[PDB]
Formats: sequence, C-alpha cells, structure tokens
Amino acid sequence: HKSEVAHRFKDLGEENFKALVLIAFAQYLQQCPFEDHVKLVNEVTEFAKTCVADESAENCDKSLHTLFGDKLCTVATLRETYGEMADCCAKQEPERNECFLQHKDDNPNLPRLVRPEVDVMCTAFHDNEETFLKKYLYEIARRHPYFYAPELLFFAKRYKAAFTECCQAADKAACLLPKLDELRDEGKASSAKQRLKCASLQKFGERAFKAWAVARLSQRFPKAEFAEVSKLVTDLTKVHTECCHGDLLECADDRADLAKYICENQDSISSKLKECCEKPLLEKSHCIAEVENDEMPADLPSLAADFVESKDVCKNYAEAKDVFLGMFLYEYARRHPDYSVVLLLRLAKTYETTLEKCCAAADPHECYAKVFDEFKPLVEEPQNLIKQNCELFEQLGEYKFQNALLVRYTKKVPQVSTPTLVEVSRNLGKVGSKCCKHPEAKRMPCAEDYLSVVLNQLCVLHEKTPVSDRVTKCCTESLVNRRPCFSALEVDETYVPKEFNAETFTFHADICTLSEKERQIKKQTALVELVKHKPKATKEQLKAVMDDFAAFVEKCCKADDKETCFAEEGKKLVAASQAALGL
Ligand SMILES: C[C@@H](C(=O)O)c1cccc(C(=O)c2ccccc2)c1
Ligand SMILES: C[C@H](C(=O)O)c1cccc(C(=O)c2ccccc2)c1
Ligand SMILES: C[C@H](C(=O)O)c1cccc(C(=O)c2ccccc2)c1
Ligand SMILES: C[C@H](C(=O)O)c1cccc(C(=O)c2ccccc2)c1
Ligand SMILES: CCCCCCCCCCCCCC(=O)O
Ligand SMILES: CCCCCCCCCCCCCC(=O)O
Repeated sequence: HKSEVAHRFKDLGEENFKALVLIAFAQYLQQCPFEDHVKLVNEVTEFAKTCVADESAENCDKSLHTLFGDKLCTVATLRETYGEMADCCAKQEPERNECFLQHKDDNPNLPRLVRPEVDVMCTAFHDNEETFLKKYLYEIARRHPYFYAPELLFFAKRYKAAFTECCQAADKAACLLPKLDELRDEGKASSAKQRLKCASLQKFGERAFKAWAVARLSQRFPKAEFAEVSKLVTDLTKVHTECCHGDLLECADDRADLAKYICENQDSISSKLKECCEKPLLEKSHCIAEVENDEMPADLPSLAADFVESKDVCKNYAEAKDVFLGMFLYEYARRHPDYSVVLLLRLAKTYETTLEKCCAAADPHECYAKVFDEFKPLVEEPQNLIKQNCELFEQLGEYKFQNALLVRYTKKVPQVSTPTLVEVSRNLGKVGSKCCKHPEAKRMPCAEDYLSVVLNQLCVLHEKTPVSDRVTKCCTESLVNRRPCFSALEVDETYVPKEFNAETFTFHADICTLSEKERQIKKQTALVELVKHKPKATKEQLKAVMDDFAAFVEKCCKADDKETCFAEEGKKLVAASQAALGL
C-alpha cells in the first residue's frame, strides 16, 4: 500500500478507527486525562483523512508504528508523568515500540471505577452519548492496558445496546443492571482468559500449547483432515505467541491473515464458517473464534482399531511420538465435543504412559489391550461432579447453591481471606447458572472455560498473598491436574478457629435498603466468618443460625424503629448463637 494509515482507516471506518486509536493511546498513556486523548485521536484522525484524500501527501507513507510512536513522543507530560518512558523516544522502531510495551503498568494506581446510579447513566447517555461511551471506554482501557482493543470495542458496542434498550424502559434499573452485571462478568472473564492463555504459553511453551489447540480445533472442525488441523495449529501458534507479546498491530494483522485463509478454505475446515466469513474484518476473527461445532462425520470407526489392535501401533509411536499422540487427540477430540480439553489431555497422557511401558514389554498388544479401561474413570469423574453439582444447583437456587459452596470451601481452606472465599463461591454459583442450563453435551466444555478463569485468578491472587501450601500445590501442578487437585482438597482438621469479633456480626437497618447483591454479599460475608469462627459446626447447626438470622432481618426490616430492632434483637440473636455453639 502507498499509505498504511489510509488503508486501515478505509478498512475500519471513521467510528471504529477513532475508537481503536483512543483505546491504543489510553493503554500506553494510562495516567493522562480523557480530554488529552480525544485531542490526540482527533489529530491522528484528521491526518488519516488527509492521506485517504492524497495518499502521496507528506508523512502518509510512514509505518503505523512510526506515526503512533511519533505522536506518543509529542506528549508534554511524558518524562513528568513517566521518567524512563520518555527515554523510549530516543530509540528507532521497533526498539521504541518494544520499549513502550515494556513500560505499560499491568496494575495502574487508579481509583476503583464506580458505576453511577441508573438515572445518572441514562441521562448522561441521552444528553451526550459519544462522550459517556468514549470516557468509559478510556477508563476501562487505561485500567486493562493488555486487553485486546478490538475485543474491548465489542463490549463497548454491547454496552451501547444495553443503554439504548433500557433507558427508554418503564423499569430502567430492572432492565439495565442485570445486563451491565453480565457484561462486567463477561469482560472480567475475557481479561482473565487472555492472562491465563499467555501465562500458560510463557510457562509451558509452544509444544504444550500445540496439544491444547489440536484438541480444541478437532472438536470445532471434526470434518477437517488431521493435516488441515495441524496446519491451523501451526498458524494459530504464531497468532498466539504474537498478541501475547502485546503489540496491537502485529496481533490484529496475524488474526486478520489467519481469518482470510480459514474463509478462503472453508470447504476443508467447516460448514458453519459461511456467515462468519461474510462479516467485516474486525468481526470476522471474533465470529470464527465464537463459531458453532461442525457436525462430526457420519461414518467414523472406533479408535481401538488404529490405537490398540493395529500391527504398527508401537512402530507409529516410535517413528514420531508427538505426531502419533497428536493423531490420538485429533481422533478422540473430534468424536467428543462433550469433553473438556483437559480431560482429553489426561486420556492422551494416560495413552502415552501406556505405550511407553508396553512397547518395551515382550508382547506389546497383550500389555496395552485394556488401555481404554483406564480412560473410563478419568471420563466418569468430571461427568459425575457436573451432574452432582447441577442436581444440587437446581434443588436449591443460585444463591442457596453459592451458600452451600461457601461453607464447603471455607471448611476446606479457611486461611483464604473472606472476600476471596465469597467472590470465588459467588463466581462458581454463576458457573452453575450458565453451564447447568446448557444441554448435557456442552456442559463439561462450559464448566472448563469458566473454572479455568476462576481457578487461575484465585491462584494469581494466592501467588501475591500465599496462605495454604495445598492451594500452592494445586496452583503449581500441570493445567491438566489443576482442577482435580482443587476437587481433592479435604476439610481442614489442623485449623484453629478465628477469635470472636462483636462488630463482624453487628447488622444495621441499612441491610433492609441495600440492593439484592449488596445484601447477599453482606449475609454471605457473615456466613464465612461464622464457619471460620466455628468450623466443627454441623449442617443442622449452620442452617439453624442461617434461619434464625433470616427471621431476625425479615422481622426488623418491617419494624417502625428498625435501627433499635437491629441493636436490641441483634445482641439477643448473637448471644443465643454463642450459647448454641460457643464464644
Ligand atoms: C457469568 C460468567 C461469564 O463470564 O459469563 C462467569 C463465570 C465464572 C466467573 C465469572 C467472573 O465474574 C470472573 C471473572 C474474572 C475473575 C474471576 C471470576 C463470570
Ligand atoms: C464496566 C463499568 C461497570 O459496569 O461498572 C461500566 C459502567 C457503565 C458504562 C460502561 C461503559 O460504557 C463501557 C464502555 C466501554 C467498554 C465497556 C463498558 C462501563
Ligand atoms: C470494572 C473493573 C475496572 O475496570 O476497574 C474491571 C475489573 C476487571 C476486569 C475488567 C474488564 O476487563 C472489563 C472489560 C470490559 C467490560 C467489563 C469489564 C474491568
Ligand atoms: C473445582 C473445585 C470444586 O468445586 O471441587 C473447586 C473450585 C473452586 C475452589 C475450590 C477450593 O477448594 C477452594 C476452597 C477455598 C478457597 C479457594 C479454593 C475447589
Ligand atoms: C457444573 C457447574 C458447576 C461446576 C462445579 C465443579 C465440578 C467439576 C467440573 C469438572 C469439569 C472441569 C474440567 C475438567 O476437570 O475436566
Ligand atoms: C453469631 C452469628 C450471627 C449470625 C450469622 C449470620 C448468618 C448469615 C446468614 C446467611 C444466609 C441468610 C439468608 C437465607 O438463608 O435465607
């Protein structure tokens, strides 16, 4: 191209362009105010428009990296606000861009982003939609500088949709706040997913990843040949290693290039890519990424044939180990989209260990003949846990289910901070909600996607502030063994209970006027501190206090003098518990 700027602007459109440039600048220049970014974006946009007009005009032939970096280094407060980031401006590309990526603050020192009241948001949205949406895009972007800018642009659009629908509704808060809660929880899941994926690559390496991708891609495109899968596994690895390096343009290009190839070769991959591959560039890769599983081939044999009975089983494993175990994952995974990727890796790891031992032994077939008998319990364990948890989730509600997990987990690892025990337990209720409503097939995949995010975030938090050597064990295990380890954690016997604190169990009239979430988290917080104070307390003894307290609030939130009711009946109820259980 004569101008990289012009072509990108033309490709994206003025809106998407202005939006992405705003996210880009906000992720580097995290401490600068919104107005300063809008100034930069307007300047970079006018420059693009002049190049679109005259592609042979001044500076238009420069690389996007050079132009962005040059504009980054115009910023007056650069050395003032970041001392050794102004030292990046002394460097040529691509050392300068590398320098800029290495000076992004993973956690900036910015105040908690507060959600205004529904009426304030809806008025701001009505009165000035663009400023309200763009300021909050900037506020999120600067707090998550490694969040993939296009993905963040998609959330911004889904947020715009929620407001457009609900700010004209009869009951606005009832329409909007559930949607904003969902999008906040999907947004967090996305950032956590990006972190996990890249942390996993950096740690376990390209080989470990290739095993994951084979499994995943084989489930998604079962009608594709092992060759075509392997080819995509290779490309996707390049796409993944870049992106995880953190450059927006390289990552965007690589995802764009792969999406083009996938769409030009649909017939050799999948039939569900049709509509995805009619969508625009930015949406193309995202659509493909979130595309339905293709129907598995009608006529498929049993793996037993080529992976046990075949003459050349041990010959094939000898010739090329990784490729053969690669074929094993491919054949098993494509027959089982109902399986978690980690489950498939356990079967592959188990099959590997079997071939290692047996192909040495005198009669190989005799040895690994019953290899599938070892796969039965590995498959059955997660299938049981999911059904056992979805039964309980339905018998109770999400809330009462969260409370069940809360007691279960507090008793297992009570050294974890209350807010962590609460948020983890709450999040696993949300996993219960989403995944148990999916049909039996899509359940284990669903559970994996969210558990991976929940467990990794807990482990990240644990890395910072460690408490239990058993959480450190599960967190330092292989990703394949991480969930079963956590599942395996037993009730803590050695733990000495927490000292009683009067204020921890002191409740006020405010609890009556709090939103459902605010109320739930306060009650759940106390339920943890109760279990921490009395871990030997029986299932009967816990629901007794939980029922007694439920009657306490429901009575005292109907009283004419509510604050006095909570003071009076509160010290009464707490005292009755100190008798029922102990001080
Ligand atoms: C609703 C659902 C989702 O994402 O659709 C979900 C499932 C599990 C956890 C979370 C979540 O909120 C989370 C995000 C980041 C760190 C920890 C937990 C959200
Ligand atoms: C995440 C935060 C919340 O839920 O407290 C929030 C509250 C209200 C509005 C917005 C947005 O407009 C927005 C803009 C761009 C991307 C994502 C969201 C975000
Ligand atoms: C709202 C809060 C903050 O920004 O302080 C927060 C905490 C964690 C993750 C995220 C996100 O990445 C995100 C992205 C898009 C929409 C919603 C959330 C946001
Ligand atoms: C999947 C597994 C389960 O549901 O069996 C699970 C998921 C989340 C957490 C835990 C914990 O043991 C735990 C307990 C206390 C603090 C932190 C983690 C276990
Ligand atoms: C069904 C939703 C609630 C989830 C509760 C935890 C149960 C364990 C899930 C097992 C599947 C995870 C993937 C795996 O370990 O193979
Ligand atoms: C000294 C103990 C004081 C009371 C402890 C607080 C109990 C928390 C109850 C959590 C659940 C209440 C709601 C419900 O079960 O319907």
